Amino acid sequence: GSSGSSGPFNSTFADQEAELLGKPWYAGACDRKSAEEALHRSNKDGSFLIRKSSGHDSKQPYTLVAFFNKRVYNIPVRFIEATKQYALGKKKNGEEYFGSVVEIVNSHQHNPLVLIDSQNNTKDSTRLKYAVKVSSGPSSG
Repeated sequence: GSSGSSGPFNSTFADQEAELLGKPWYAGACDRKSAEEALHRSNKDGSFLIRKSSGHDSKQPYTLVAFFNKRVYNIPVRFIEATKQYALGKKKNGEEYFGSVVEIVNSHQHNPLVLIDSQNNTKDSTRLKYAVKVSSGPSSG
């Protein structure tokens, strides 16, 4: 947007990717559907996986997907450039401000992440315990 612009001129997020590639939870640029599948197949309330947002995204760099008892919750991981921090879901009257995406997982690992499904009002949090990363494979087709 204001800072971002055509060309690699501004490649802030990229740097973060370096510390994301390889992670057993980093779904990468894998199809959204696949992300859910890999989760539904797990069947272990607590699994998670970060899936890179659409191409040329700023406000929404990545998105966290915490799998629950036969359920899938994909919360948007907005990035407050103002302070270069990260947050979960839309803005709130005192949302949590992290330094990076990895932190959201590290801190969560121990701290519970309330899953307030706007649609299904069900207060049920869970501390990241499992890491299910989706993968298509080398064979394209």
